[PDB]
Amino acid sequence: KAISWIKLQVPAAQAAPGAKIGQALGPHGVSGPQFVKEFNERTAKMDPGIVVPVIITVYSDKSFSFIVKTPPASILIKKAIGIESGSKKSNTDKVGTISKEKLMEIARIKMSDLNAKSESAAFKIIAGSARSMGVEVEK
Amino acid sequence: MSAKINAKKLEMFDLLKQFIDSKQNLFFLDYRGLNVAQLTELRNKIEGEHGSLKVVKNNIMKMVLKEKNINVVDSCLVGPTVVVTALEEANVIAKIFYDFVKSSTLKVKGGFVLGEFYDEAKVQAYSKLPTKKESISLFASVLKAPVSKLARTLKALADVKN
Amino acid sequence: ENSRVLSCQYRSSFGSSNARRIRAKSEIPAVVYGQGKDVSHLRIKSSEFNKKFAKFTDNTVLILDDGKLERCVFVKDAAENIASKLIYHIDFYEVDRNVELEKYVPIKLIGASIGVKEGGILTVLKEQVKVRSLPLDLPEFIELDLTPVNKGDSVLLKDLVLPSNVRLAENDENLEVVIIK
Amino acid sequence: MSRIGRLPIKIPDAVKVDVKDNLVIVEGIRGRLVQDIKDSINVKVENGSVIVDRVLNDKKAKAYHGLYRSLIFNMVKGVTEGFSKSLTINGIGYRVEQQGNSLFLSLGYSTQFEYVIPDGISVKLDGNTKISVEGIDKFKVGQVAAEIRSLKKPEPYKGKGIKYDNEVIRRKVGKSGVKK
RNA sequence: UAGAAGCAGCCAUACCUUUAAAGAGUGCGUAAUAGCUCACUGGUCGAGUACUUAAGCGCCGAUAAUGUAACGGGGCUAAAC
Repeated sequence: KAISWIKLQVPAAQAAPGAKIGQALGPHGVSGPQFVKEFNERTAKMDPGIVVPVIITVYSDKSFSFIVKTPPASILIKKAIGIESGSKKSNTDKVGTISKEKLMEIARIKMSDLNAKSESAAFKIIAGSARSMGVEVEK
Repeated sequence: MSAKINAKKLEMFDLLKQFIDSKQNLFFLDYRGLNVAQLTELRNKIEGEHGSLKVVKNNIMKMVLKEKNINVVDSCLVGPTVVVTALEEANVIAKIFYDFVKSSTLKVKGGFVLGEFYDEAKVQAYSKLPTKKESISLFASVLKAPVSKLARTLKALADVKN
Repeated sequence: ENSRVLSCQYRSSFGSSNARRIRAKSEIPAVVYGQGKDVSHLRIKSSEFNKKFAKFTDNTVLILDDGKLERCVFVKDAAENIASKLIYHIDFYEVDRNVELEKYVPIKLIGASIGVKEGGILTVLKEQVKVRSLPLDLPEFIELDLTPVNKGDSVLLKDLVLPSNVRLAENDENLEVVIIK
Repeated sequence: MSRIGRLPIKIPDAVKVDVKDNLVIVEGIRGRLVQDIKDSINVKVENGSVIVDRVLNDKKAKAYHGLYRSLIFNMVKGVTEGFSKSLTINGIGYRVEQQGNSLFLSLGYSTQFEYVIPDGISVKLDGNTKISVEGIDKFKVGQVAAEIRSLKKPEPYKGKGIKYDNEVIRRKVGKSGVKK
């Protein structure tokens, strides 16, 4: 069993054992530098600077298993459509358009962390996230 | 204020009846304390195994089974019980249930395979039992065992004249 | 079909004091006129009227049975005291049960429209539509769902899905009932 | 009325119950308890069980239904299993000790409190900061535990005082919680 | 915004999925989470319950200075309506 469960967001290609990583790793007796090295090794194949979510389970035997899932969907959509800062009035002030093909590709890519059984359902989850961020749905 | 409840209950009964008529084999599991993640993983495993597991109202399920000629002990419906219909791999479903019972507190309260009300012991035996392909492989191995023994004995006897 | 039937019996009191006594006995004085007949003075059970026609409009039509005859009547008027929720007179306009007739009927808007969702402007050009039917089949109100109506879309009168024996009567069939710009 | 008033009363084998002339006697392994029952309610012992009903349907009788059902139930559970309510003494220098049929409490006051224990009730210690009152009557047990708690009611700044074990004390802050 | 991880604050929550059922979260409380709870739904139990409307009597609101002192008194659960 895992003694501690930690959920964090990390900068892909920039995983270092600074204050944040040390605070995350020290509470559960987990090697913060080892976790940072594993995160860098995993996120080398990820976009540099991308905030990849990380779920870490630290057992009683001091071992920690840390998995970096698909990065934030809001971050991925903002990168795709050139969105850096989320539009405040996401209901009216559209920040951009989320293309149908781009949404389908993003949903297929992030289907690992999405619990849907249909590609249409995954694309709908992506589109709902885009609407919540304020991105106008692509027709 | 009661027609709407009647309509919702009728729709639930119809969906449950469709599942019960589509499922060749059925089982009921008491999953009290089975966490959200554990339930999601168990449902994913059942879906991969082709079974459909879902929570069904005890009274509605009992009425539907009484209509459909399912004469099981009501103790199976006693307790929050997810009904899982498996039509192809009953051994696989039982093995998955046993694995969940090992890795969590879920219990296989009742079972119904070929209209046979399987109690705790019968359900455990069925779950430990393997599938049809594995059974064929085991029967083939058992049948070939005498042939392999005879061939080995003949080889040893022939060598013993060296 | 019962829920459109109403039991009455004749009254011969005809006074303010008499009407007050009737309403104390928990009934409603009422009169029926139309079709050139002599006016019929009758009384109605208040509990029955409340139970059945708690939502009556100008276009509601119903059946009066005095045990010996049937009448098809509109609720032409109803004198209501708002403070005490008290009906204290009913006017029933009779019509012929088999004569086609016209009547403006209001619309009821349902659903959330995609256009208004995305920045459309509701403009309810028409609050009612002239329809045509026999009295017993007149629609109380005609429904309209806006959900598929996207931006820059107007609603044609033919687009209104209508009850079975109800038919449009507008001279301008192509006028728009509600627009979303 | 409501289902507690009509819910039947099971009788343990070791426990005997008897009803007569507006009185009930319940004799068990650990003692004997008595109760008055009002005229409007009738109590019956049949088939090793106790049932209660009402001759009338006035609201006094409605309430009495449940009241006497519950009392007789607690009257039977006591004679079989006895009632016990426990307490904890928390705080610097607070102590409790026992001598015979009385308890001595050190609770910060300039006098050491003696406490006569009423008859029919026993007191059990666990070290010098844990108490448990046991007895035949739930009413008496609650009374004693309450009066002991009143000897030094708890406080919210540090949890000091005499608390019911099941109780949860809402807690405030003092100096350093207001830190800016 | 510095934080806002459901709970300073802006916007909707036409955000989807596994859906039994889970709200862009009901409250408590954390700089920020964290943490504890609820709507929500499942099992044990086994009929009325939950919100309102109109009337007949009632409750609190009710509160000055020589002495009970706002039934004439005694008293009255009718000897009240």
